[PDB]
Amino acid sequence: FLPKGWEVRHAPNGRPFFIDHNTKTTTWEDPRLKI
Amino acid sequence: TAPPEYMEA
Repeated sequence: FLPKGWEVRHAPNGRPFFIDHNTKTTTWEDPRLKI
Repeated sequence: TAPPEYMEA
């Protein structure tokens, strides 16, 4: 469950980083917390 | 840590 447009990709960081393709942006914190 | 530069099309 994540903001419309954002992709969840699991990196070797043991971390899923959030990535929006329509605005070209990446986040470690869920973009719902930072809009 | 370490943010990735974004460009995914």
